[PDB]
Amino acid sequence: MWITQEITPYLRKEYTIEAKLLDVRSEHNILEIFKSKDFGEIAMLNRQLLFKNFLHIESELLAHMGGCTKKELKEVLIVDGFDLELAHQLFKYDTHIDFVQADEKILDSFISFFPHFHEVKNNKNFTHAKQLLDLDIKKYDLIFCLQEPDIHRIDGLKRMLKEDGVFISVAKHPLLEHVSMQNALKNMGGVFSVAMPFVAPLRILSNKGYIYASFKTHPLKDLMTPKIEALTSVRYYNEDIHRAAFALPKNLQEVFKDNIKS
Amino acid sequence: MWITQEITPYLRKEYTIEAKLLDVRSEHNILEIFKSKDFGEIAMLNRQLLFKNFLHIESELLAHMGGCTKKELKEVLIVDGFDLELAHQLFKYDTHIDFVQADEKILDSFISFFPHFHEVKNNKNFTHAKQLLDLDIKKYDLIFCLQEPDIHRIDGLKRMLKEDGVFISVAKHPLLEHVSMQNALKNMGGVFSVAMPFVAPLRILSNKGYIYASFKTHPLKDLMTPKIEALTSVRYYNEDIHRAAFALPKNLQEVFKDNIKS
Amino acid sequence: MWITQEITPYLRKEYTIEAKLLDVRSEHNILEIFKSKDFGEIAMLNRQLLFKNFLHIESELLAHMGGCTKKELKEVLIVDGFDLELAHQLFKYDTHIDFVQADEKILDSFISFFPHFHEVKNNKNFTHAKQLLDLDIKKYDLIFCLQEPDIHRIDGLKRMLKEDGVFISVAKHPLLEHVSMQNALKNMGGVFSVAMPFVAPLRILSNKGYIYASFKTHPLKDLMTPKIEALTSVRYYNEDIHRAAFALPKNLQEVFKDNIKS
Amino acid sequence: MWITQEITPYLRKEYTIEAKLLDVRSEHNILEIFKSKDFGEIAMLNRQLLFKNFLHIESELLAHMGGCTKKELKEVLIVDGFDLELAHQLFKYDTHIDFVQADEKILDSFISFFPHFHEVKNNKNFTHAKQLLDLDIKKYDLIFCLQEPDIHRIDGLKRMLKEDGVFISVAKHPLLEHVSMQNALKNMGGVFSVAMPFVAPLRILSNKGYIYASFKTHPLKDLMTPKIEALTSVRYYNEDIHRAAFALPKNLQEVFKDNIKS
Repeated sequence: MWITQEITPYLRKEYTIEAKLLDVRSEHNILEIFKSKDFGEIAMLNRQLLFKNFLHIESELLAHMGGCTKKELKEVLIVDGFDLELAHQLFKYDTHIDFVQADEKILDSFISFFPHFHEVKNNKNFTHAKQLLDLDIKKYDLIFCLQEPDIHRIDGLKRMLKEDGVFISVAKHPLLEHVSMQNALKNMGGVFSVAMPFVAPLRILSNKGYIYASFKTHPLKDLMTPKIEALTSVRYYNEDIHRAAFALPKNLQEVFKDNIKS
Repeated sequence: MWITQEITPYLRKEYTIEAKLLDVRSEHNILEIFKSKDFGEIAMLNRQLLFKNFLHIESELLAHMGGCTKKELKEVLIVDGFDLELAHQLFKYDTHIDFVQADEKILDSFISFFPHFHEVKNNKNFTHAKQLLDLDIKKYDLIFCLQEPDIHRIDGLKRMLKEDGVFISVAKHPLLEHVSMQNALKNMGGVFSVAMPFVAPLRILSNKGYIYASFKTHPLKDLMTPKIEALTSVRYYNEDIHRAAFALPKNLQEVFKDNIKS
Repeated sequence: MWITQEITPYLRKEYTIEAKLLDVRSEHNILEIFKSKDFGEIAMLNRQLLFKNFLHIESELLAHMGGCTKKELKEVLIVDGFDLELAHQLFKYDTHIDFVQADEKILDSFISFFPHFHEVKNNKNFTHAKQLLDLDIKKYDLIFCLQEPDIHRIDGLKRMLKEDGVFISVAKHPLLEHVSMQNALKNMGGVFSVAMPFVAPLRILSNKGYIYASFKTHPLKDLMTPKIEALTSVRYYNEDIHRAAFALPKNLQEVFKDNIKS
Repeated sequence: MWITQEITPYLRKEYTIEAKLLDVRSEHNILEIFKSKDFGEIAMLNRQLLFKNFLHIESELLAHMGGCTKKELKEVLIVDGFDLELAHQLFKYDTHIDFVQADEKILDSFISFFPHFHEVKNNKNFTHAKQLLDLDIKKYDLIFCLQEPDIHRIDGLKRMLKEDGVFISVAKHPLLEHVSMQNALKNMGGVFSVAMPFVAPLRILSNKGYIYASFKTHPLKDLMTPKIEALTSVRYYNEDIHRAAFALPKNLQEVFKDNIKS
């Protein structure tokens, strides 16, 4: 048996799977978990794949890129996603996390997919809310957007940010789809003094990119090695990966030159 | 119309193709070239894909990682492959290049696929040999193996090296095939004082890895930035990409610790 | 390389092809010819396949099912199709043929696909017209509809029919899609006293069916063996295939019972 | 989710599947059962597909072509297969059935797939043997080979036949694999006075053919319509389907002329 994902209008991927473990459709989302001989378990969340085998990669990368570049981490915000592993890694810091996901049904259906599901859901500092209006208002130190946000989502989130604030969001892969990344950066630049694209080194499995945005916090210059070396039980993240994540070939640097708010 | 690419026994890539441009076949190799509306022409060599519009990435990376890490390039050896674009990039240096490939028929089949085909083959300093035995006896400043060599091939090429020479070869990607990479490193660690794995940053479309091995030349410590900046016409290679290529996830740095040599 | 056709929302077919020989899109149709090791050449005409290898099967079947059941064959009409092979088989009778196809571009693009292209286009009795209004008006002895016609197309064609008239049209396969065939028959029954479904015995390659409609001509009882045995250069059609074409399993006979105007 | 079926080295069928229901495996066979939203459950036995909702077609056809062409059914032999639905249909007659299949594990694996599983296995007159040698010595009125037998297997079963017995076996479809069918006929023509090929009408989803061979019983001339009409609970088999199964295209009647025996 096999399943397929379109990573491009001219490129698909075929995955051999040994079984279908779960299926839960919602009035807004559809999730399906498959058993994989390669990735252990593959979760298909609305035309996007998640490999149980490599949940530590993106979770460790985003969480610690934020954590190790911020002097103070007390309030975090995570919108537009179901990734509780990000949360598990962020808790390796002394911080509070506000998770906003309206789709409980889908979210709870990850009960076995995410290794640290319970450890995250039962954290005293972890508060899960259906929507934004369900949270005490305040300004955060780090905001995460799990789906490429638009100009509005960007603005709405930028005001909920502290002067010191940092915003890490998702976009397409800078090489495969430089035009998408270019647009994602332009949007980010409109309100942030620091807008820089990066990727997950060695994570050769997804057409995905990311942007590190802020008002006055540089992702390379404000990296604090001591916070890095102090982290425990990390299997992917380190300083080499962090810096390498921002490497760009010659041409691409030229292409994103003025959209890159370094 | 589509073609496929087996990155793994449980994972495939599918490229929409507009036409088949060539179908050549020898006693040892078969080569097909297709037209894609996005990746330009795609060449399928023994189920290994080559992209015309992106040939420069791997050629510049491999050639210049060598050229910018060595004082002078006088004698270079290329074996087990058909990559004329690598020699083209190497000809930026005033060096001689010995190119061994018994399959003339397939090699010349690249007359249109390689944009610098004729320029490379007409170089006074380019020697195409059917086999290593037809070559003059001598040592090389740098040797390139375009296929994963077994420990016996390594032993053989190893001795055709100058004391300060560099041996660069291909291996499997360390993310999806760490066990393979590991073995590729121990086989190198056997006769070389330096043996470090690296990948091609931003190249998400390939399940391929490489090793920089030598007797004492260091891929990072012997890096000559002046040589890197002199390369004004390259489109991919730069210092950031050079260093970034050696970055390893924390767990891979650890599993590879024993075989890696700096 | 390969191509794919959806024969069902839950069933597709994958065809290995060695090359793409032709591509001509029209302001109404799209045609693509592929070279096949199995079928010689595959023509993809707007989501439907044609196998050069087996053009004699359907052409011989429809042409002679009409021809050998009609006492007199002098005027024939063919609408909604590009199949000139039907025409080649019908000319094995002393009859005139009116081919109505507005898309000359696509039609002419079959120049090499249809074995008897020129022999049919240059027949003195073959008149090709862009539309119906481009033909002398008259009543025909046999009408062929190459695409499942609707209630209107059915009526419009039924009046252009002689008292003795016969109408052979296309529909889905009676077993795989009994609901479609059921509808096709109901429509036909509304105006014809004789409506009977049939298939191409042994032509296990398509989700296709056909209906033999008329006012007073039975496809099994009015079959004239002498006209059959008199036909020359036929490789598929004979009396066994003709009668077998109307065989229906027990259940299906019950399903189509009152829609079958035998 | 999809699975595939290789009807030809250049042709494949792809079925959308909702779930995998079983994965059994023995020393000689592997069996997987899937749930399809249309064909009910699909069983994949050594890359040969079986459809639960349509098992009756082949079982009724094979059993009753024999039963309605013989005076009395007292001893029947089934070999080289797992088709219990064939025996079920044969039990409409008061006959004994010897069923040989060394792979008990896989056979019993059909406990839910075959709707009449238990009824067939609990029949006092059904004997399941691991091999032909564990059986009592005797002659059969009818023998069924569920796999294409080579000329050696034929020779062997041939002798376990009553003088007026019938040997029915599987072969390749004569439309796509005429050469194969041809050979299957000459091998039968070798020891049998009657040898005629036939297919399963309206069964477009299978690349399978069959042969009715005997010493003198004729599949059409010895057909007993009374026996056919007595079968009021069958859903497919009837006289029209019986005769229609032997119909051959004009060119196949000719190429097969020498090996076919009536």
